Amino acid sequence: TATYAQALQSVPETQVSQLDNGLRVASEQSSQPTCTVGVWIDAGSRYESEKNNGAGYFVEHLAFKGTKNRPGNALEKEVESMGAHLNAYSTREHTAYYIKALSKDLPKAVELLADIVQNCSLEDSQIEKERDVILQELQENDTSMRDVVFNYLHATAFQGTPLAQSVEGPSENVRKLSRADLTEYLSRHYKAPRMVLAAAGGLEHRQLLDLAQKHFSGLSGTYDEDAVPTLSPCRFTGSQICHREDGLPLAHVAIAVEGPGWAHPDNVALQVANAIIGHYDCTYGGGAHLSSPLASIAATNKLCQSFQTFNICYADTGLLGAHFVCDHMSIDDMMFVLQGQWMRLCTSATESEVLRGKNLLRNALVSHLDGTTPVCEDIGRSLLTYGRRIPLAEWESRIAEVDARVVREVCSKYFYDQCPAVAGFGPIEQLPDYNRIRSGMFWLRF
Amino acid sequence: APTLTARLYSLLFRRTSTFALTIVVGALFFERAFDQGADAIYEHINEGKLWKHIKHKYEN
Amino acid sequence: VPPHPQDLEFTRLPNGLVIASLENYAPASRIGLFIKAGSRYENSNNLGTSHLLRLASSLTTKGASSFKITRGIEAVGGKLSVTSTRENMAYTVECLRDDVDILMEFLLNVTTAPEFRRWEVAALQPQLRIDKAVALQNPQAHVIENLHAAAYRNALANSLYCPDYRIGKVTPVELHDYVQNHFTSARMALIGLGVSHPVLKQVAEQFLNIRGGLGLSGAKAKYHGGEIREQNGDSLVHAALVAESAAIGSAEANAFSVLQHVLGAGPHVKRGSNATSSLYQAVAKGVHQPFDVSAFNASYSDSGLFGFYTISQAASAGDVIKAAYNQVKTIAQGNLSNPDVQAAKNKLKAGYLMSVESSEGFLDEVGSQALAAGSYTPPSTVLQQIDAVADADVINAAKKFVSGRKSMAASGNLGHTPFIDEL
Amino acid sequence: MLTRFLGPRYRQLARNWVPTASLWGAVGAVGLVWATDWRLILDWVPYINGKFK
Repeated sequence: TATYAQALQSVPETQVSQLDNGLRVASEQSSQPTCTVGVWIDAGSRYESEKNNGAGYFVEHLAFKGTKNRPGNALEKEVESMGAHLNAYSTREHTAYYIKALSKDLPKAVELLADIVQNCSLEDSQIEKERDVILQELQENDTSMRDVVFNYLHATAFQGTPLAQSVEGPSENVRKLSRADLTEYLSRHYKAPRMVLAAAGGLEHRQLLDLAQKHFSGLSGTYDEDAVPTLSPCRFTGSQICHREDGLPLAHVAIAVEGPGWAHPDNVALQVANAIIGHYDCTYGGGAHLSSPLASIAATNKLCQSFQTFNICYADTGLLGAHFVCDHMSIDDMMFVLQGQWMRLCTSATESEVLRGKNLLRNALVSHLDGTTPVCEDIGRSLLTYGRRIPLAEWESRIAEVDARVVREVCSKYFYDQCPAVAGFGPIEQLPDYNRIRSGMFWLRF
Repeated sequence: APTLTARLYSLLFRRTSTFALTIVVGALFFERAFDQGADAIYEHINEGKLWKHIKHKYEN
Repeated sequence: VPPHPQDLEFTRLPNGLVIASLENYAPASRIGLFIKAGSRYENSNNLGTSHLLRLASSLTTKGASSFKITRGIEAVGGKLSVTSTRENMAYTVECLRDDVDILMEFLLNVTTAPEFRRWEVAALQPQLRIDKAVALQNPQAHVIENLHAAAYRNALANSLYCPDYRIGKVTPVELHDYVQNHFTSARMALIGLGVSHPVLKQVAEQFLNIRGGLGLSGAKAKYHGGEIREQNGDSLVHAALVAESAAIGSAEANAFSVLQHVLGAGPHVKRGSNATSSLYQAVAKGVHQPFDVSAFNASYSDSGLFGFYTISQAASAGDVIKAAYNQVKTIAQGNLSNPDVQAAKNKLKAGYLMSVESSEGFLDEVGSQALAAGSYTPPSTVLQQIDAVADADVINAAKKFVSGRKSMAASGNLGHTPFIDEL
Repeated sequence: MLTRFLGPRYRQLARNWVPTASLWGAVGAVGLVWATDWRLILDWVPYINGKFK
């Protein structure tokens, strides 16, 4: 019976081709009767100006609602009839459009994706309908205290930069984005070198390449053309936003230091460290017995309804830290214990806990990459960020390298004596003063 | 081409241990340099102290 | 080229324990122990016992302490989970390849050697209140729980969640009694992913040879019909209208599953108008406000429930239910094209094959199969079984709904929600 | 009873805090030397020879 090490080698190579386009076409072949296919674009709210902001999200609302070849509901009718699922997302950096379909339906799935991405109708009556839909989604998003603190964290950490902006944009932008604003976004951004066609499942690469040459030919093949920007770097600011609202039953706090980018090798050791602090929720088994000292004390002393570590990555910057949800009389204790764990790891990470952090990452990575959909997303996103698919054996080698010395050096670089960004929403009177948060970022005994 | 404030931070201020070590080494060297100057300023202002005492000593 | 896939290996023992394994040469392994021990096996004297059991998996056992279970699993970055339906409990365990033995040992100790120490049991009782409160913040959970209590005299009537009056009252003896009665060889299936068949077979013969429990698979679920109505004022009315359908594994169940996709299950398109959804389009014709509709399909060992589920504005509840009920009536009356059945068969077939894509979905499917049928049925024969459903079978299934004694559950502002009577 | 604090984790925690414990020792020694104007050490510091004769 095979080892873990052997099993990672047995995971098949991601095949990559490039079209004359500049459009990258990439696949992981498996045995499965089903597939995920999609288009990953280097486009999001980081690319948008104050006037443009929310355009990509507006395009997401229109993308499935009619093309030049299939008008109105005709695309919907085709996806549904084959038993396929059609989905989209927009982050700050990345837009994606993907189909879960039967493997035998890969030709029509690629055909439809090309039709969405190139030949979107943007019928003026549809743009008007979507205006009211987006506004209601803003009213909805407002009730999600998690979504609000993370928007606030971005808005304070990245302040004067395009990373400060939400994906969905302000309400005034929603009400005054014209067809011409959107056409200009699609013209500037939906260009073949900036887009990747990804697939995972029961397909040959050759077949995917052939369909890429059939349906994605002549996006850029005489054009590309003048005025692009590359992404300007986004200044991080040590800062605090405090939305005091005592009507709300629980406080939300998010706290982050400046992460490095996507590209940077010490993301791996930061993730080892974040796994050691872990996550918690009030529905976990194990109060007292949980390995993480934050999780254990939060459960024992009832400090918490939930917490999570995060390492959000953008190009050349990030948000590294933690979010938590607690009672009004528990914020000060939660912060003290959170910061003490950062300080403990910076100064005095031991070996046993680092191994636990390593194993948790190994399990997380393999558990995540399970299904055509998460593997497809991983192909599309990786080729945008890294340029290659980084194979599971490489990640393993990168995880294995991390020991206690690596945890303590890498944590010190990002956490130790650094200005955090803080976002607070809700009954937040007991939220520590920023100076006293700042003072938690170093230890006087060290 | 990195700054001297940046170097004084990196080498000395980051650890509270070295920060405290800087101040105490700093205080000993400061006590010498401050007293030596503050005597010499007071000495230059005055000149009827035991500036005179060449007169009365060494005869002994 | 990947590796050409291994076949699933399957073994019934003389004691009735099923063992199933696949070697997909994967970096992580998954082990599930699946047991005929869901909430249907509670009676009036012990309601919520299986809830408290579902919450008790990291408590002290004969071979490992509470502390050891939590720390030993976490050290290798593993997981221990318990998934309950009304029929089954499912104890699952995930780790990397090299760590299967420690996770197996922990799995065996949880399910066959639990101590239920009085003080650890007592300290756990407030977790019932938390776990319920979190689950019941979806209005759907209270509706589907009321729906079953309305539907059944008996056994499938039981809540997945502990009745409030019982919180603090479920005893160590009841937990011990539940495990002894139900966690036996004849009521059990050991499923493994990325372990060898001999290693599973060795585990099953050495450690899973238990019988002094109960004879199999029910008290028999007595369908009854009726209604439960929960006033809430809750901005939106959630309603579910149902009749007795078909037991799982019958050919009739397959007709019900196709009928579901004619009428319309979930959405396929992010933010779509649901054009090929029969229920959605019928409600959308005469209702201009925000709403939802879905076909509901719940199949069990000895019964089933089929019909529909509506979310609507309080004032629109009656209109939405009646529009949806009439659209099923149109299908019962024979107005169903062959393209509709063929589209619905395509949605079923794709939906199932996608449902078994992950390790998680495959293991649950293999586990449930082993409990319900005593066999593994490959995807191509599931697909063959789907294909064998004629248009007439779909019509007949719709006819059984229309003529069948109804069950209803509703929560919200109910001033405009009708009374079975009024449909 | 203090067998409790013997094992590989506790040795690593000793190793992590040892440059800090010795640097604090350096703070204390230079601090005591400065505060008492200590003779033996401060004659040997090549500037700060403000006794001379």
